Amino acid sequence: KIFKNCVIYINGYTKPGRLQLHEMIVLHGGKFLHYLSSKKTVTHIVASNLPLKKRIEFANYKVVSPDWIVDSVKEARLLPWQNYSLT
Repeated sequence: KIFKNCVIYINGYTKPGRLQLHEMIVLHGGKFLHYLSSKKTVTHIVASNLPLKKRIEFANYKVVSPDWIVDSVKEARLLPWQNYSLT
């Protein structure tokens, strides 16, 4: 349960796909959102890249590549989000 206390919102197209990532998230203790509510709930946003508008919309969120999830799972430990930050 490496993703305990993580609440993840996936934005845009990703590899692996959102459904596969959602499985990995809930399989390892975390939650995901279908709708980006606010920073009250969301702990991390996952995205492959960010058009300027999204870089503005998601400023001061932790925005990380999907590798963060994949790599943390393979290592069986929560890797530092900063290593995978887009910004």
